[PDB]
Amino acid sequence: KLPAPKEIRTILDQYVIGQERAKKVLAVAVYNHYKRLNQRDKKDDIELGKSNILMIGPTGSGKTLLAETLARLLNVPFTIADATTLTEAGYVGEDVENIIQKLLQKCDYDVEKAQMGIVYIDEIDKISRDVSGEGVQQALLKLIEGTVASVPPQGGPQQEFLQVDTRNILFICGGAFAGLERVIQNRSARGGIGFNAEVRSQEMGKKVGEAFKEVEPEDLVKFGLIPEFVGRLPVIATLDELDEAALMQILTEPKNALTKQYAKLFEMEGVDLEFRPDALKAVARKALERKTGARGLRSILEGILLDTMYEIPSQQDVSKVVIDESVIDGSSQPLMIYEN
Amino acid sequence: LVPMVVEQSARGERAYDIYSRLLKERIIFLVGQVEDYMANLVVAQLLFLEAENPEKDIHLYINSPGGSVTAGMSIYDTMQFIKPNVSTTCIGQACSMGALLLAGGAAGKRYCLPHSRMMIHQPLGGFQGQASDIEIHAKEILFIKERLNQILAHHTGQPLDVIARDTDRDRFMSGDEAVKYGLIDKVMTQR
Amino acid sequence: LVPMVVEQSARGERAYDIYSRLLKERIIFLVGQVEDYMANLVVAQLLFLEAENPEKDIHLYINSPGGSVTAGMSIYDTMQFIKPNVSTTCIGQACSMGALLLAGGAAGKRYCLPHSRMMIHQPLGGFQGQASDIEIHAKEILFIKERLNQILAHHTGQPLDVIARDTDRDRFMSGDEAVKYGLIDKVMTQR
Amino acid sequence: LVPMVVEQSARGERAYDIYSRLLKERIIFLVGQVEDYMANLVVAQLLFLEAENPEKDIHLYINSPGGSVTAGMSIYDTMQFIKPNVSTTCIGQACSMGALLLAGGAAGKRYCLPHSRMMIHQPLGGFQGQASDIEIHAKEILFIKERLNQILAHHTGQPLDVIARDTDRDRFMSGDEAVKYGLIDKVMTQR
Ligand SMILES: Nc1ncnc2c1ncn2[C@@H]1O[C@H](COP(=O)(O)OP(=O)(O)O)[C@@H](O)[C@H]1O
Ligand SMILES: [Mg+2]
Repeated sequence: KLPAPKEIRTILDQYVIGQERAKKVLAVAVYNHYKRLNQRDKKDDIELGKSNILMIGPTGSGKTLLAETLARLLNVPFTIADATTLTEAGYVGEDVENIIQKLLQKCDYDVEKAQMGIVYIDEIDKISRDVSGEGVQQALLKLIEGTVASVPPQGGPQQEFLQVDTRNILFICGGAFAGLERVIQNRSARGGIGFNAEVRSQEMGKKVGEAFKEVEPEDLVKFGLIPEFVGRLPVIATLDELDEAALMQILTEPKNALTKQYAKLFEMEGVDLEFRPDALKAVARKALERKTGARGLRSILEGILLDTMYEIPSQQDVSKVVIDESVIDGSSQPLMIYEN
Repeated sequence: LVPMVVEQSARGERAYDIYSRLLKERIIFLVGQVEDYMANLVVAQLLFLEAENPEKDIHLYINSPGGSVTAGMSIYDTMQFIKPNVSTTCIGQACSMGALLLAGGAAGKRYCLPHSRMMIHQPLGGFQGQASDIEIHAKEILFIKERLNQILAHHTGQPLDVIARDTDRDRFMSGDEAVKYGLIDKVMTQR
Repeated sequence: LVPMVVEQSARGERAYDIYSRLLKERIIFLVGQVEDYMANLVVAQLLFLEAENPEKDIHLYINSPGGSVTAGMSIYDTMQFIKPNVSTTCIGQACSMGALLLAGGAAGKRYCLPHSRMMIHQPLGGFQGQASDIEIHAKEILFIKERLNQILAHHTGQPLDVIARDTDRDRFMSGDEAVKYGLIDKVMTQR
Repeated sequence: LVPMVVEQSARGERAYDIYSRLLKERIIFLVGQVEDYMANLVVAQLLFLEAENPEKDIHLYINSPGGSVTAGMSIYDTMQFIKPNVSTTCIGQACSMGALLLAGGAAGKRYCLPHSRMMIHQPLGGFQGQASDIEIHAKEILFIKERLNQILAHHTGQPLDVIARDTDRDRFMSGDEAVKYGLIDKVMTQR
């Protein structure tokens, strides 16, 4: 109950590796949000307005993880609804109502739980700029600020529809705004081309290191988002790119680190899973070029472990499997101590 | 033919010409003989970029063999009149009217390439008429010559007498020689 | 007439001229005599592609009978300044200035077709005036000649004395001959 | 004036010129004297079609009285380098470069209309200068003459001694005569 922002930060830090800026923002944000649901006394202090957050980070930065991990600290219904599916009324496509509908399915159709729920609408950037654009934004505007639910009944007339007010729920929004770096580059040192220009470092996961630190509402409006929409979300969180230095600190440090999980499965048979410092770094580089980041580690690792994971059980007396940098690439095979 | 490029902005995909795309990044191209028509386009570009952001710097590439003195003066006076600093990066060659604009850039923002050549010579003029008319025009061109020498002395910092002697005849200066002379501040080699 | 082409991208269909479509692939074409106007386009194109992907290589096809030395220097100096590797694939012919750009490509990325002729000749200059002007304009055309000889010796690796001897008269070199000379890295025949 | 054409694709209606519409079907047109600018368009078209479909054949229609040798070689070398088989169809005249590009098509894909006329002559050249320069250029034009004869022999199968004998003077060959000679494979009469 109402854990201190610092405690939340430490718990979230267990998995997240290097999101301090957003960590604090997200921590304080939820902390005060639930204090409003808690501070319901009648002392002329119910007027308090919620403040929705707008998480902007390159794909795979850790946005979803923060939302999901934080949901567990709350121990209440949480959901993630994509923004692409939603389309303005009058044309085929998901209706804004549906967001509440699916959200309530996780809540078990409990009004108290609904009001104390958190949303993580993703890919908000997609709906930028007659249909699938401003229309969706206009509809969403009312929904995020204030609206009554119309969720039809489950299982089993038209009056059966249930209602709940969308003025308590914290509607967090996560989006990978492709091109925002150029908008923020126009703020100062607009030069992209020329000898004395700010030409991008590279076309790898180094580009957006701290490019969103200087994100202002004006840029988001220029991006295409409605001015009103940008106003609705006052807080704007920023995430890093999870580059090679991050990926090296994310393959063993996290409590859920792939190496740890893989080691657990290997430990059962009796093989002491081992990794070399350079070996782990090698995987990071391979994931960055592949552009799969976080999601590329598992696959990459499975391509380097599964091979010997089908052998190890049939082999006996195995004591260790040393994974060398060479093994990561397609040159060598996992070194294994066949006997003791 | 001028190639076409696509910005691919968040708003939507728009087609810009190679020159306009660079113009968006505060880059103005000065190519060919200087004349009233081309020079006014540079003036218009500078004024347009001024309103967008008077604080941000404007880049101006100069590769020209010279031309009209009056046309060039409008560019020089416009660069100083506007608030933002107009950086200059000489590519190729730089003749008398060309080098008077390169030296008119903000201090510390004047550059040139390794194989660039900068030349400075007396103003060229011509006229046909009576003796009285010749005497009038002769004084005007002579007066104009003094102003150009003073401009170079102000930016370069060299004595006015030295500028006159060097400008008496054609003098070619390389990137290294220009830095010592004061025409520029740095010679770009690699990124 | 220049035929149009459609990319048929996922975002939608856009019409690009035959030259603009290839520009998206980091390809630049140098055709005709070298001059300030055409050379400036190559400069803008090279710089523009640097921002999109400063790591991906660039392919510069050269088919030109030569031209302005100053215009060519802006291209060579620009290719070396930028970070991306600028590949060269000589198609047709490559005269004195064209050969210099072909030799200025990145190491191991210089190519030429089988029936390609690469000629090297001294810089061409013309000037009229008094003896003092002739003496002044003679050192410039002689100093430039030294810079071009050093550039070829640097990329080709041959000693400076050999470059001066060969550049004295027109020397036509085929694909195979140019490889031994160091002007190029490989002669491509079939994919 | 070039007329407009509507494709009326399933996705929607599009407007393409008569030449661009045919380019979609892997067809390239060679009209007029061969020169660097028009030849560069053909090269660009050949490469673009290669990326779209490197397996589908390409049809190159040739109607030209000849032109620059260098420009023609850039096309010939490009046709052989790419993977797709570049067909060739004479539509009435090929004097010097048209027959080299008509005979440089994939085997079994060289056609000619019923009343087309094909000629072959040695490359004409013009140059002036000192005796030493003339001797250098004379060797170059003699080397080119040999390389061109070798190309015809390879594609036609005739011995080099016959090609050189037939190229000394202008030799006109009809559609039927060309098939026996080896310049083409089939004469298209009706569909
Ligand atoms: N620092 C991290 N530690 C562990 N897992 C991470 C980290 N960053 C990202 N991930 C993984 O990446 C996946 C993608 O989620 P996220 O990066 O939040 O946004 P997106 O889903 O848009 O890529 C998550 O399932 C998560 O497990
Ligand atoms: Mg995720």
